[PDB]
Amino acid sequence: EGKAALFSGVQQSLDSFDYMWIFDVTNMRNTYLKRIRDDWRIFMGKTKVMAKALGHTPEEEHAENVSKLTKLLHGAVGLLFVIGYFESFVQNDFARAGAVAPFTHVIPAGPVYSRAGQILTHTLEPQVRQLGMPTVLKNGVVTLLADFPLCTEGQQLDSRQTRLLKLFGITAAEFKVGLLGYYSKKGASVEFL
Amino acid sequence: FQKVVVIDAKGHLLGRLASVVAKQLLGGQKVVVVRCEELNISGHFFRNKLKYLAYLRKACAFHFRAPSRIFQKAVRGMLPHKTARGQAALEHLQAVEGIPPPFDKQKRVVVPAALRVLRLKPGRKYCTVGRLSSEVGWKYNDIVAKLEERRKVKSAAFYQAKLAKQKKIASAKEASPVNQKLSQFGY
Amino acid sequence: PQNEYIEESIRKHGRRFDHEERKRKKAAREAHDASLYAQKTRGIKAKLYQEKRRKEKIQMKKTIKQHKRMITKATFVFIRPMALRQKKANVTHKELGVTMQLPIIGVKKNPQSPTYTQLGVLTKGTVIEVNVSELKYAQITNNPELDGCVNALL
Amino acid sequence: DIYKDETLTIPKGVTVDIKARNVTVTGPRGTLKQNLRHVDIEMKKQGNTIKFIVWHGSRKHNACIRSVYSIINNMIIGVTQGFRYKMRLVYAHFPININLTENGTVVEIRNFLGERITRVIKCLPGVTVSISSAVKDEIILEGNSLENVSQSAANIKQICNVRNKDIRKFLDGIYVSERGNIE
Amino acid sequence: ALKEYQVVGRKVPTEHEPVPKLFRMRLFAPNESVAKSRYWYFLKMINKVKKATGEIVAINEISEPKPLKAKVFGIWIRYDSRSGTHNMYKEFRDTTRVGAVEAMYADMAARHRARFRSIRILKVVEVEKKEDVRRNYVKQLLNPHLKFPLPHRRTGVVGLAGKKVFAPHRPSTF
RNA sequence: AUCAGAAGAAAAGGUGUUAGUUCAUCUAGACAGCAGGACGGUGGCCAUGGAAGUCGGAAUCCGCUAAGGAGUGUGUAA
RNA sequence: CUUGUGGCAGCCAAGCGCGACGUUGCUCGGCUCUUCCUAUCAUACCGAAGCAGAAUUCGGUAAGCGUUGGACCCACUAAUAGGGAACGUGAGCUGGCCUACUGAUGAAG
Repeated sequence: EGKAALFSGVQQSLDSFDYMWIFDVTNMRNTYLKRIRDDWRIFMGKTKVMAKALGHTPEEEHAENVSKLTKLLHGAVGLLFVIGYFESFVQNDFARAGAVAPFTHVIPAGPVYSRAGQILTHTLEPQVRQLGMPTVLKNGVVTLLADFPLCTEGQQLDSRQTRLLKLFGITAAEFKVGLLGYYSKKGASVEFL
Repeated sequence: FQKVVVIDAKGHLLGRLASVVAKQLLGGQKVVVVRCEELNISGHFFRNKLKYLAYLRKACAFHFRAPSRIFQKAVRGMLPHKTARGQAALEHLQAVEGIPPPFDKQKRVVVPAALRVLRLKPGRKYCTVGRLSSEVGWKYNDIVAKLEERRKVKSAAFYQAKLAKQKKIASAKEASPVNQKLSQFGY
Repeated sequence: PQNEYIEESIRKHGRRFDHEERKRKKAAREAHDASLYAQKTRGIKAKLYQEKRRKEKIQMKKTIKQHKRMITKATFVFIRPMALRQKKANVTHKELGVTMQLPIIGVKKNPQSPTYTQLGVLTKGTVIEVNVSELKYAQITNNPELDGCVNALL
Repeated sequence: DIYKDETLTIPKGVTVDIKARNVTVTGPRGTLKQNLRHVDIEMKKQGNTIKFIVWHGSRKHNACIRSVYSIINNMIIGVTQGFRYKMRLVYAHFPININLTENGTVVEIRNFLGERITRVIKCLPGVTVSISSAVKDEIILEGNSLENVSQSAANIKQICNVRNKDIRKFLDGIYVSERGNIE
Repeated sequence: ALKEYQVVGRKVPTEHEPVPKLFRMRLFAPNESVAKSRYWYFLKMINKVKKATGEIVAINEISEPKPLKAKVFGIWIRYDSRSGTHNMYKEFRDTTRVGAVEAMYADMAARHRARFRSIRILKVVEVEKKEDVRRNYVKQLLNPHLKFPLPHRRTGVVGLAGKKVFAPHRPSTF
């Protein structure tokens, strides 16, 4: 039932007025998606479900030349009803796994700093067990036996690296959007630039 | 049906070998068993142990513990050992540990109807009588193993001398021109 | 020590380093342990396992669904023992649905035998008159000789 | 079901022979041999694939396939680059004295919670013990087989126990830190 | 050894009922006489036609039309147990219709300890389509690439002698 | 089957196994796995030293979506 | 055969008029002895429990070893466990021929 509703909403989104936006969600949290959608409806549901519901064949598809665009259409994208904000404004967000760390961030030994020295509250008692790093909670304060590098440049964001980055202030990410072409009602020219 | 036969007991089942042996003894055949340690019993090792600690618990009896004495007990239950027909059938059955010298030079036959591989589904739990009894009160597990290894050395050495000898007669067999007539008679 | 003395030691020194995964490990393998319990144990402690397993099973099913010449019988006042003699009965009112311990004013008739009725022997099904001022004849719905109490319904 | 196949991609190693239900696997690090008569299985070595096949097998025998596959993975990774087991020490009041003998094959621990026992552990062959100077109380357990290294870690853990006391008050002991390959 | 029996019969005609209807059954029985007994049992429990007012017009035996052609059989049956009613539907793959039922008697009395009188055969049908098959082992047996070593290796070649007590060599069995 | 097998307890329990029956999804990617999100009114209102979903008392509402339960536990005085 | 779960009356009540678990209702007798059982009093080893430690409680394996002196009591001790031998041992005990077992010789391959 939910999939059918998503397909129906996708058809309505395809029948929207203009601006032929292609963007639904990204690694950014729901708040960033809500903030982006505030200046406007972003909705994707299941990936490729809208393309499958529309149909690869041009006769089934409401748009024109959708057979080639179906393969191009992938990821969390959706219609909406701007260009400068998408091209320029890219809100920073904490990095996730699967990407490459822009640098080699390390954690100083001994007492740890929540802001990496930009302040370092020691009240995070459950964090000592939840960390799993070589840290000893002595005298009610977590003490690092040796320095641990969270990540390195050119290395994939590991699970431990991602977990440390979630608590730390590493916003090594920037939101991006895809507006290569526009499904104009009359022009019907969805460029692939 | 030779007067004296030797049954290798490695890999045979204690119950199904005994039933075959007990009948042959009553037929009058002098059956001698060798390598009684490597007999097998259906059921995991710890189970056959407990069924044996019941035997030791049963007391006034003489709980003979050596693997030969375990097999001899098995045969004594399939003979009419009260009567002089079975009392004279028990004394033909000589069950020994490993292979004493007067039998290691004799051909040892195996019972197809009671081998472990032909009678147990693959993967079934089983125990070895030699290992079991060595954990019940037997004290000669190690010595028979060392003695068996030594005989294996001599027996294997004996084969190599015989293997070359038969190879010479194998190489000289084709020299006979009667081989064509041998083929015509299928021999 | 004083007050919750083990609650600042945890506050100031830290937790047993390997307690949480041990308890997580225990909370996991207990599923296999529970089944192994029923397959090995025998006797009363195994019997105690049975109905207590079913108790939480049916209760779980409910929540997810919601998701010498002497008298050998008790008498009222052969030889009738004083201990066997009883004068108070926990007669339960039918319409009211309230069980109340009422004094045994008298026995109307004993269905067992007229001699028992004459002796005032309390037996199952016997009719006994009890005062209802604080709230009449009533029939004994139980056997006081075995239950140990005069259980009856109004 | 009548067939149940498992495939293994042979890493570098040197030899992965299955001669007579006995994997005498030789890798660049060294040679290790284990028995395989514990289960009745078809193990074929060909090319870069090792086929483990069950024919008309029960679920009891079917469960042995993945266990063997997990087993066979253990030493083949060990013989290639080795395995290292990192050990960490935690002491409450009495510091623990640790000594290494015959290049660490035997570990003796002393001064455990006031007790005066020279608890001696002859670690199983194929695993040796070393003390890391990079970080204090860090003990390195190097070997080519997880079940041997882990068992030694389990043994050193159980001999490092507390008796008739409260666990949540006493913290001294030895416990597993983490695993990993040598390289 | 069972046989296919097409059994056709009707009740005795009378002035009230001059033309009885010819009922037909395809039921299995080791002989002709058992086929009559099962017929009367099958029909009387259902249609309530009395034995003494019934005559049988023809007993025929149906040889398997294409015995050499491998087939998959669908067998609807009704188990009788302590409860006495179980809509069980088993499937067997073999060559002869009778042979499938034999195995069904073999399995029902082995897996479930059933009894010939208790079990009544409901309907036996051919399953010509692999899609119509519902059993994974039959589905796997119907695959294009069937291959397996001869199971129970000992059962092959067994011992191969008359009375081979005291074989002189170990058996390879491989 | 670590005391298998060759009507009395009897109602049921079993992550023991083999058959089945009735429902479910599933190349619109089934289950599991990891990878991430798992939001904002709002720390709803009483309740209290301290209760932010997670001591507790009635609902427990809403905007966003494919989805964030006035929250399922862990946890903290919070 | 017997062992550790009171009855009655209702509300529910998976289900098959009953209806399980829940819920309401107040209410002849004893000394010695021989063994044997574990349903363990202590001792051995474990688990859990606000277990600082000492000391304490429950539970698990455990019958190998013990489980008193004096008229319900009063002290030691680690404890002073429960039983059975169906008329415990009244043909060991009291009151209101042969076969066993222990020993001693013994002809004989």
